[PDB]
Amino acid sequence: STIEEQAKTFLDKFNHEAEDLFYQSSLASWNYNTNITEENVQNMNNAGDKWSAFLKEQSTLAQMYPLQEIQNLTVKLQLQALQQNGSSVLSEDKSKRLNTILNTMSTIYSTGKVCNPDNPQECLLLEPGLNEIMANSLDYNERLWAWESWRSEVGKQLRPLYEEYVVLKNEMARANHYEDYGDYWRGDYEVNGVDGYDYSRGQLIEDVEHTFEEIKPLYEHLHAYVRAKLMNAYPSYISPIGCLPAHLLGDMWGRFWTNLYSLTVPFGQKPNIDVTDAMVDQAWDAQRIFKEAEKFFVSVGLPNMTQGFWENSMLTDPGNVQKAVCHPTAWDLGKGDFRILMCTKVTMDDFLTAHHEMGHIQYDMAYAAQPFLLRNGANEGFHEAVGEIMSLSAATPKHLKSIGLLSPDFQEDNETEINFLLKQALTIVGTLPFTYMLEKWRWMVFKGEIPKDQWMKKWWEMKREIVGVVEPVPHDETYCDPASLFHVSNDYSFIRYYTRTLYQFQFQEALCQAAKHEGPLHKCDISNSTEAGQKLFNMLRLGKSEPWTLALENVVGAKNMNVRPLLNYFEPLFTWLKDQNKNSFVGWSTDWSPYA
Amino acid sequence: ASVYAWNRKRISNCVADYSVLYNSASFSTFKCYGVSPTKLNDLCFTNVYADSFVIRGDEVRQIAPGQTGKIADYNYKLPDDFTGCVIAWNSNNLDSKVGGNYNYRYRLFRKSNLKPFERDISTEIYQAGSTPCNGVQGFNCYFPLQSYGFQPTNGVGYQPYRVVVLSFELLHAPATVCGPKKSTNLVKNKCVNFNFNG
Ligand SMILES: *[C@@H]1O[C@H](CO)[C@@H](O)[C@H](O)[C@H]1NC(C)=O
Ligand SMILES: *[C@@H]1O[C@H](CO)[C@@H](O)[C@H](O)[C@H]1NC(C)=O
Ligand SMILES: *[C@@H]1O[C@H](CO)[C@@H](O)[C@H](O)[C@H]1NC(C)=O
Ligand SMILES: *[C@@H]1O[C@H](CO)[C@@H](O)[C@H](O)[C@H]1NC(C)=O
Ligand SMILES: *[C@@H]1O[C@H](CO)[C@@H](O)[C@H](O)[C@H]1NC(C)=O
Ligand SMILES: *[C@@H]1O[C@H](CO)[C@@H](O)[C@H](O)[C@H]1NC(C)=O
Repeated sequence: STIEEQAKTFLDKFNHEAEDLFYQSSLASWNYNTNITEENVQNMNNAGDKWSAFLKEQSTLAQMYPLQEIQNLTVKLQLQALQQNGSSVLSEDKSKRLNTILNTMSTIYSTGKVCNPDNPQECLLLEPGLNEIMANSLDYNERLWAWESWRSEVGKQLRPLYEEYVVLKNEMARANHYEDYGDYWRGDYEVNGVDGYDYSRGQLIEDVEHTFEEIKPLYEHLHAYVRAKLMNAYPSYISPIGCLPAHLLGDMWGRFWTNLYSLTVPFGQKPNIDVTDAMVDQAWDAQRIFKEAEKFFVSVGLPNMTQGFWENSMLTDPGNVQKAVCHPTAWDLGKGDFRILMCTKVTMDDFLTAHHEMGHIQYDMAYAAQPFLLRNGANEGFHEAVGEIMSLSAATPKHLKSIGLLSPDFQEDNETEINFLLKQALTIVGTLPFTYMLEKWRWMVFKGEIPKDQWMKKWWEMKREIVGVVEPVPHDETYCDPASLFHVSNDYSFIRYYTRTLYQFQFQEALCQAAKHEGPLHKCDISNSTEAGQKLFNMLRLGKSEPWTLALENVVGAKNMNVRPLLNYFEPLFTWLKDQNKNSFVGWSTDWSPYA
Repeated sequence: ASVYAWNRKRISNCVADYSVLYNSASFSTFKCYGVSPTKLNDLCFTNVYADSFVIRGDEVRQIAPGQTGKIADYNYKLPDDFTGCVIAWNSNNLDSKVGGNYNYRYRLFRKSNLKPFERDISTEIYQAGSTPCNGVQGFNCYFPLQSYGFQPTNGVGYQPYRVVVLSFELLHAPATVCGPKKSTNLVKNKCVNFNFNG
């Protein structure tokens, strides 16, 4: 009869015939990932083609129902999600050109091998050939050679491709009623039609700048301390008044500073909280790691894992004969089937990863009651954040003592907390200026603020201004330095890490306040607290049915992303860094003072 | 049978031993509405209606008086004043295959809700919009019977569950489905209380 009833029946018809097809596609993808065989690749491709064609036909049918005559929020949200054209609005020639460009960029990035001129008999790929060199070398010219050679080859190949990519994506976005591709990416956080909880696409950039202005003093002190330590490590290259050299940050692109913990350690003589030897002595299998993680989740009040999870997951490496992707991934295959694909080793990193992926599984299980097209996180940040909070809670010394992995008489003094917090800062705080600068640069490129002939001159100027990292040698417009990273080259959003990082500490403060923890935020464990689990599960059960602002109100009591929990988490470290930086100069100069 | 075309078997002119069903550990749900399982083996009824079908794990809750859902409104409707027992058990071993078992269908759309103990096996195209469907499956016109997907690796809320609903009614005709009466050993030559055939 009415438009709303027609849409509700159509959405029921969609969810019913889309859950089974998604289950077939997901199962084929799982069979490919655990068993890399050519027939499995063919089955995955066939299932993906069927899924894409079915989604195209359902979207085409879905567009015939006008949005303004539907008053139910859930029905309107599902219809809004289905009615997106994507690349379908664009012409077939341009769509095929865009798909070809994406595939060729994927092949160039994945199969890119670069080695030194005059010795070309064998070369090293990015993973793990160049990653190990960037993370472990202490030689200035070798790191400079690797960084410049990889950016030379990858950028010179990818620069015309990126020039075509920006134009095609902007054309598709303007055909889809968006200002640019940046607006298309920012539309994920757009909330419309809810009274008081509305969020605009234009507000996201302003909120990111407002948070980053408060991020900047902590980052400046951390950068000054890292600069002083790198000056100790490399005597002449680093200047007291200038920026850090780009190739010395411990990673290929500068994404994380976690590889500088050895060089920048406050107290090297003091021990770490490594628990690997304790698990090795007691013969802890990967199954025991997942059982301990399950015990942690039942401790906080969340439901335990299904029988299908234990029966169907691959938690050990299969062998030499059977090939599998080693990356840990949580799979929500559909119809209540939740699995974890991880080649779990007896390490602390795998244990924290197991907690993170089981957090992903718990998040997936929570919104199973919701309709099929709303079975996702409220935004891209929450989905990773719920795993990151488990990673934070599991890594605490209190949890390790509780589960028996650490000695009950281990002394937790201030020095271990300072060095652990500095490592967490290098991993978490350090990625924030790089993420913000990259996303702001991409938004300005899509918006047309920066002309094509001035992309790199602005970019380094941004990097000096924001990241405090200077180029080793000037680069002209023949280089394509941003596209050397995995996310940007393969058409992925990058603001998820920034939102995840802020939401992580906001959730951590909310759960710790719920659990009545009375000390420092970093010393908080959320085990044994039913109320914290209930508060988490209230947001977890919603999925994508409700706006992310309402979900954030449900957890932390705020209608917007906040920067105060992050600063509260690193406050002891912030005071320590401020005390230690009295002799040195906080802040950097954008000039070419160290090297150019 | 499928839930849209649930089989009804009338059980009459025999002795119904209900303790065999109750003491089995193979049943996940043995919920009795309007009568208790302990006194079923003693009472006598005119006829027993056994309705049999297969539904999902999450849809077992809807086979009860007063419930709302796809199965209750469009597939199998129970009266509020229902006396009988709903027995359900997991059938992942038999009703699920690796390729997918699509032999079981359910009615997804109907113009009105079903009456109690009604079977609808019509295969007419559902009209969700003002437009005349005209027999063709196009826009706003959907097929009412949708297949079910059963895989052995599915979750417990999506695995197939076989449901048998026993309906007990008493009519003016003499009740012939009686419970087993039992018997003790016979003791002679003593003053005892005898109960021979009532
Ligand atoms: C992996 O694939 C091979 C080759 O098709 C097959 O023999 C083997 O049984 C498969 N193993 C698993 C665990 O699927
Ligand atoms: C919107 O539709 C859902 C069906 O998914 C229904 O449960 C809910 O009550 C509806 N909300 C309103 C306000 O009508
Ligand atoms: C999708 O594209 C069709 C045809 O190009 C157009 O009529 C429709 O309005 C578009 N919908 C959206 C949401 O862009
Ligand atoms: C999960 O929890 C339920 C209820 O607490 C319990 O019956 C079940 O055995 C648990 N599952 C496992 C694998 O222990
Ligand atoms: C740790 O506490 C001791 C005792 O007050 C103090 O002497 C020392 O300076 C502290 N170290 C740091 C890094 O705060
Ligand atoms: C949380 O509960 C478990 C089991 O009840 C207990 O063994 C554990 O010690 C508790 N955690 C703490 C920190 O006491």
